[PDB]
Amino acid sequence: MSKVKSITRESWILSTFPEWGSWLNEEIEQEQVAPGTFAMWWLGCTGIWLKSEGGTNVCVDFWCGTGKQSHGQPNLRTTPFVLDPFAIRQIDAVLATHDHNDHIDVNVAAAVMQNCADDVPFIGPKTCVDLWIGWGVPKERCIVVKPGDVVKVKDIEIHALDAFGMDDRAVNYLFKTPGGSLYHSGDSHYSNYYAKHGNEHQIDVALGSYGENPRGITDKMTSADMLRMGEALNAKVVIPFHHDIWSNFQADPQEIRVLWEMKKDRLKYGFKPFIWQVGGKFTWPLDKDNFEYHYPRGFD
Amino acid sequence: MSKVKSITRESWILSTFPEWGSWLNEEIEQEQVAPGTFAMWWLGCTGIWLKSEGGTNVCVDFWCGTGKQSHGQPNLRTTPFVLDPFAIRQIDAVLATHDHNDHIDVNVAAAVMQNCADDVPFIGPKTCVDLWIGWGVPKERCIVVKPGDVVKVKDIEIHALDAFDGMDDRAVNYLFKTPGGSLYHSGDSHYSNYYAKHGNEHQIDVALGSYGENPRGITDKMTSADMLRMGEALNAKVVIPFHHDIWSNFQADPQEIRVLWEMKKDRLKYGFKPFIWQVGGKFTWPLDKDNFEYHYPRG
Amino acid sequence: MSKVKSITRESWILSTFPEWGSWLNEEIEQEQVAPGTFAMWWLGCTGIWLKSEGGTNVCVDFWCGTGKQSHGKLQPNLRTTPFVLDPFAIRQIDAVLATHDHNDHIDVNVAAAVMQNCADDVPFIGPKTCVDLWIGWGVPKERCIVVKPGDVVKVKDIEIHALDAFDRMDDRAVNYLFKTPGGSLYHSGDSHYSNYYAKHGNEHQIDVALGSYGENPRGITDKMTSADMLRMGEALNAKVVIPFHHDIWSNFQADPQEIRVLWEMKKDRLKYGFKPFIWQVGGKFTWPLDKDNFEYHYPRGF
Amino acid sequence: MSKVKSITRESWILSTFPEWGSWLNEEIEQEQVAPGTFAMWWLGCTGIWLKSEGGTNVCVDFWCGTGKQSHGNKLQPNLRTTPFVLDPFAIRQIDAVLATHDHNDHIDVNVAAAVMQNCADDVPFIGPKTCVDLWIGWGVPKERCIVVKPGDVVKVKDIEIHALDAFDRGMDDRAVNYLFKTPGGSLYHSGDSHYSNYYAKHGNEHQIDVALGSYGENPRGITDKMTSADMLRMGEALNAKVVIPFHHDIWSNFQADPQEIRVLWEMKKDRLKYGFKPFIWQVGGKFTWPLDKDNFEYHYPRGF
Amino acid sequence: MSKVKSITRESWILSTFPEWGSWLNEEIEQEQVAPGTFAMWWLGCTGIWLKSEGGTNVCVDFWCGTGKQSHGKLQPNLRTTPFVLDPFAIRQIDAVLATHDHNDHIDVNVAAAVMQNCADDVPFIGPKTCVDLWIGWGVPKERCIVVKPGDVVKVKDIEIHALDAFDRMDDRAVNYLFKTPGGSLYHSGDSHYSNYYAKHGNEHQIDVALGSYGENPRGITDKMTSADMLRMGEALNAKVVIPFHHDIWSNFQADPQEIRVLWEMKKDRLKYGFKPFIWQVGGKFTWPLDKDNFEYHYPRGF
Amino acid sequence: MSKVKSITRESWILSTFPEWGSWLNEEIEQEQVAPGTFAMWWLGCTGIWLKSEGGTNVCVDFWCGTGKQSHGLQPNLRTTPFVLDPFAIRQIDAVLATHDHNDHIDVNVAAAVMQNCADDVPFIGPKTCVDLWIGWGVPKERCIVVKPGDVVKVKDIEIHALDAFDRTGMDDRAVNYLFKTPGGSLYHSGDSHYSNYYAKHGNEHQIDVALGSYGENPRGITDKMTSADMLRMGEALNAKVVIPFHHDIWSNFQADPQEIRVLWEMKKDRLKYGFKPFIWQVGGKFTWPLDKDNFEYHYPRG
Repeated sequence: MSKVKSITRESWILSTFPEWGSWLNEEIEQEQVAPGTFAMWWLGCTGIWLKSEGGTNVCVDFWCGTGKQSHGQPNLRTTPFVLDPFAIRQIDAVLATHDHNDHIDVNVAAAVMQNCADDVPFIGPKTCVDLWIGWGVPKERCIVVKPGDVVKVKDIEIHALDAFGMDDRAVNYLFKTPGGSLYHSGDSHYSNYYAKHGNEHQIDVALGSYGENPRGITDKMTSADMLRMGEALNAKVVIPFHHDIWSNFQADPQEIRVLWEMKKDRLKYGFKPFIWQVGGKFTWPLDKDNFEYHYPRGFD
Repeated sequence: MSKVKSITRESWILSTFPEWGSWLNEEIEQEQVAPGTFAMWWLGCTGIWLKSEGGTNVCVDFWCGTGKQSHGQPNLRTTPFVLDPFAIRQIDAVLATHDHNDHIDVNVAAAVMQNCADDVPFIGPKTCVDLWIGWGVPKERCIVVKPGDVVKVKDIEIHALDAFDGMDDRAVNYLFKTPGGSLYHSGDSHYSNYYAKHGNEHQIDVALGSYGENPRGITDKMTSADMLRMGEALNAKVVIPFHHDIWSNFQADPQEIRVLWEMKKDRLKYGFKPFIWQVGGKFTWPLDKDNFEYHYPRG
Repeated sequence: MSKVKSITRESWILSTFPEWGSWLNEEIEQEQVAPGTFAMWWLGCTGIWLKSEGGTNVCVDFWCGTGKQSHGKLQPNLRTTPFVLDPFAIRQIDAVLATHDHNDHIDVNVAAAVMQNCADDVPFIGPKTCVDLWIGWGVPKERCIVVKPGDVVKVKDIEIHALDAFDRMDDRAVNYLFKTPGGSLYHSGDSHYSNYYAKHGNEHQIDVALGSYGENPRGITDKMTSADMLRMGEALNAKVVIPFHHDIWSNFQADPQEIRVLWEMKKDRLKYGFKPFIWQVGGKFTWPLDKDNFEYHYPRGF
Repeated sequence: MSKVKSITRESWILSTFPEWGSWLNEEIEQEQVAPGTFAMWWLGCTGIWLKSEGGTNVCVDFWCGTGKQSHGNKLQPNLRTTPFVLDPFAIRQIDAVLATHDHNDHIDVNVAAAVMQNCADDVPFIGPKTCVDLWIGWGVPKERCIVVKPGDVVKVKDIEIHALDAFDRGMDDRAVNYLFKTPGGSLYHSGDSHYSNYYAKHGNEHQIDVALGSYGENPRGITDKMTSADMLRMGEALNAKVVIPFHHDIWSNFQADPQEIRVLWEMKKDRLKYGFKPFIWQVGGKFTWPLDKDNFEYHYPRGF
Repeated sequence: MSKVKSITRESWILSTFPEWGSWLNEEIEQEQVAPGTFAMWWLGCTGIWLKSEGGTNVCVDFWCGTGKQSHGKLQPNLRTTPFVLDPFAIRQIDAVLATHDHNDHIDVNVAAAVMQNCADDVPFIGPKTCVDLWIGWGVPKERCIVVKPGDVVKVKDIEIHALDAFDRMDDRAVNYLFKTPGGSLYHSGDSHYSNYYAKHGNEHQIDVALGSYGENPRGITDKMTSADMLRMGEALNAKVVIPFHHDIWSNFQADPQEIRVLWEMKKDRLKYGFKPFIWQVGGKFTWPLDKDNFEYHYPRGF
Repeated sequence: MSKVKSITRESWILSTFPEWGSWLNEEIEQEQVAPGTFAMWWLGCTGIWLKSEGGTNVCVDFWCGTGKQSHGLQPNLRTTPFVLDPFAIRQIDAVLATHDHNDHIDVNVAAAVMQNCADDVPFIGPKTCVDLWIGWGVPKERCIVVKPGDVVKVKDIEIHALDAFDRTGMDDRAVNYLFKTPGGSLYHSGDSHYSNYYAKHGNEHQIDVALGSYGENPRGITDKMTSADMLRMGEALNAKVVIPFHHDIWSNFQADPQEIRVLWEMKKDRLKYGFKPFIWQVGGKFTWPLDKDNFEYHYPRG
């Protein structure tokens, strides 16, 4: 019968996707996080897997949908899939910052629900818990959080903070590990309340939604805002994310670096920028002065 | 059933992939290429779809595989799938530069065989048709080409030139001469002085070169400096890197090409400009020749 | 009598200030704006003098106050720009405008000077909050025109379009668009960035656009970033984008080159249809003559 | 009676100027200069206030005039583009007044008047012959004046002031350069000297920490200020650790971009093994040696 | 005997030097200068060869000496440029010019070569002191033309203007302005910066300007800085500013890219009407064909 | 008799050339190389003089010819003067050549050493180079043939012969040299193209300073390494300093070494480069490890 006639569309898709298979699922599993450090992976968009030195695995904003698949905004997904949600086994908590599509996913929920411990909590704002319950997540499996709330997941202390009434909609997270803290801001705009968090907490690595806003739209932070956030949070490292995912929001992360160079001495910036790549790993504090990530080029 | 129980790995995949669905298939179909111009789309890696003013569609090196999927060379595919091969309907020729896995695809051949006219030729070197016939493509739909051969597909005249990856059976370079202009496809060739031969013998408007960051001890992709040397030798007006998008381990900054060009262009009287493309994006010769950098539509 | 004994603090101040004397007052008065063009002067902060081809003289946000003069609210805001125009030397004027009631935009001494030295013909134009200041200061209500987004005021050659302001509403602040036969000028006052710049860019033709720029202190959002300046120019579909307000406050001192560098990186990819322009206080701009200049420099002589 | 009807031109001027009021006067007075350091303030043009660790206050080239105020009709279009950061009439604590040369921009009758009325009986006026002559004429008693030639040393409380050679394009009676040696470091004030090879002489003979040079964009057909490349050559010649441009702030027609110095420095520093860094100051701003020597660019206090 | 045993130091030298041989000699002779243009060659240091459309050949500041050849003019000055032109291969010439008497500009071996090889009529034009040296070396006084600032010497279709120099006078140093039908060339010899460049720019139409460039050692001023190179271009109202002299001495090694970088920062703000141009020794320049190239490269062949 | 008639072409040449005379010859023998260091000089092209802490003198690929001297066949003209006089060489311990190409071997240098130096100084190179040396008259007994793998000890300098790299067996024609001294090592690649086997040399040996043949390739020619290649070689060799040479000698191959620096500034952090580039000048000195961080060389200024 030959191959050019026995092959169907379904047979191609289901043997090719996701792009990375379970390579990163395995890498995360095999990672031994040294004392005094923490490890994290960029999962696309605002998705971050976080692993403390105690071995605690935390997943925040992991999204596995796509953009426009037909003509029937031109938002097309420009990043591949680095992590297979259905290959996830070890997990200690699933988190969401807000209920916007790019941040919360049914497939991630379904995957965890089928394959993981009947004990893994789904942590998010009221509207996210609402959205989870509707997909079939039991209410007892959910932890509703609002600004001020502190959730202890093993050695990872999760602080829910203000995002920019709205206490139902969105939160920012500060992940306190024994090796360092991670600030995750979701799809938030720039707010002066970043400075409040910088005054009340020690923040090491800060993540913020970067992207090129189309004419007449403001949904992402600019290159200048990225630096203002780093200054306000008193961070040591500022990493842009979210700029990877959408065709129409395609942005140059180098803008952040160039402005940083111009402003760092005059404004006494106490942080460095760092340009990540999707699927890539970051280790605090080992990678803090690196500036630019590159994938493993080969073992050799 | 709740969605956390009904959804499986397989249904999620069939719902999400390819990422772009048929969006680009539809855009390529709707594209009215104006006289004196040609349109093309970057399909990932060295994959190029070309459409001339006469509506002639051509697909070169369209690869739909992936890199490593498990730990059981750490090459991971870093490019999403912008085109659905099984959505292809209008096509006049399928082309391959060489037999290397990243340039010839069974699923693409299967898709064209199932959905397109029994008139569409499969053009490539001897090693390529051997794979095609082996997969079940009729020997009658394949055309074997070697350096020097010229094939006519509607208004697009395809010139098979020397490749720089015995040899002649394995790999060729293509020069697609349309009425609107010409395109040079170098596949995965290394740098060669014989680019000067092509630039001397042929009018070359746009040129594509395999670009990437070579790992320590490996030479497989052209450097930023070689990209500009290729442009000079081919006497092109636009130089566009490709291939740098696909493999994680070869991740390269195409801005190096621009920076070197800014330093060298006046001194060396460069007749071309560099262009930084994005996968899934369109390029129109000659309208986009001075754009320097591609941005996706913003809406 | 010796000079070290005859000189008093008041005698020094009265012969030195304002720094430029009536130099700019003279230059503006004698400037003959060519047909098909308009002339413009930066008066510090967001203060702008505009002169049409028909000789219409319009003044916006002219501020003549200063910052802190002693240690004893909180903020160490010190005026870092000299006084380029003498308000009490203003003679030929057609309209006096203000974007909002904020300190740096509405001035008692400028109003007083106009009342004492200019024609009773000259209208004071601004939002409800601004006229409430003017009336309470001594400007008669018949001289004032209250404006809102949508309102159009014709002053001889110049047509003034009051548009939506994005200060943080309609009683508090307005943006201005000045239509002259030579071209248009967008004055955004002290507005933060908003998407409605695109609205104004769609409905109106905008040639030159001014935006409040500055280096925001930690935990403050009061001025626009260098990136926002480029977004404003894109949304307004302007041909020239010019920062201002970054001159006036010590603690808001910014680098206008930041805008140029970001522009160079973006211009091709984003297809920017405008150029940035770095201006200097007391300086002149002539649309469209100076649109491709990039940077202003004061007259050098010789 | 309404404000509009009562306010005059004089009442506005007298309640607005000088722009900074007495803010900087108070800051200087309150400033506690740490041992091993010296504090310093840019007063505009080439005006420098210097305060040593022992509390000694020194005022150099302080100028409180302005440029053109009207047209009239030949002359250059010089408009003062710097505000007034310091009120001369609010000066109380001072140990010495100095001038580099007799030029209009470097010596001020109103500053002299203010000091004579408000300050101590024994505060000296240090300068070359011609500045002393000018001072004496204004009514400054001559017993309060100290004439200095290149070579002379004047010990004012805590600060050893060395009078050195100044440069044009005779001279000893017209202009001098100052090297201020404090227990916390040394300051080289070159006034409005054009570049000269004898900067190497002062660099060889003296330890110089901070160097100030008159920078500016010279108009076509004029050479009055030093270029950007000149500024770096001065730093190398003086063997300084910090090089700060001044004088570029004051005149509209001499508007210069200080970043020009930084860029050239980045191009030349390693090849020529420069032992200094440039520093871009702002008028009214404080500098502290050696704490700020690596800062590159000044910014005014921002607050919260 | 074998090659290893027979070869002498002196024979090798004669076989090897000058480096370029007669390559540039042949190139200059064969050069068909198009109407409305002029050709130019950099001979090293301040040495220039000019050729008008009529075929008139003029040679300025050609010097064939070298620096220190041993340890034992008391500092390490090594010649860092090869010899691109052989003076003892020169045939056609219509004038020999020198700007001043200092060792690096006037040369005995060149003067001798023109007398021995080149035809009669050929004048030696220079200031008073250079004439004393030519006569002192054995050039007939009938062949020497003494020039002061203000003198005009016509050499076929080339009109030579002797202007003021700015070394360290009138008898000692002159600057030249060469007027050809194709264009003009300003040659400033070894002059430092002066305000009188503006005088020449007002009175004459200057196309190409050459100035002595170099990195001044500590405590020495002998060459112009990159910034002064730009001030000269502005003063002369040139269209093209080309640095020379920076090639010759090891201790003066300079980066002409400084001129370009400073130009990119000032061009717009200061409205420069010229372009910088980085040449290479032995290189050719064609006004106005090359005025926008920015940088020179030697021919590459193939 | 006049000085103008006495002078001949020969008198000029034999008094002016070589340009540097014996300046560098004296400096080399004067040099006191410190313990834990090595010093080296750039003799033009790929010519390197290396001097150990023990006073061992090594001379690699010293060339003293020139390019084209007449038109009547690429236009390759020598753009570098002569810094070292071969006939002033006295103290020498070994003479080395990497391959038999014209630009890397010289009869006059061989002749000079034969005549003026000790009778036990070996001539080291691949067999194609000794065939040339014997053919010129050097006794076969004083010649050491090398292949990749061979190690030759010359005092405290351990000389490793490694694989050289041609594009399109070869061990007869070309080798690469790794010079191991007690104070550090030096990798000299000769005129090799880029190769993957630089990584083999990097893993097996400890390499401090690396030298690569740089230059601008003409259209349709691949003879020199690109700027990007220079960086790749540094990474492969695991070097700490990467220095380009060869780019100096030919007019047609004129290149800008700053490209290597700029590309390095873009790549260094992303790729974790353990080396940094160094721009040398011909005749200059390099001291490892003292000058490893200098980035750019400048000639002594005095």
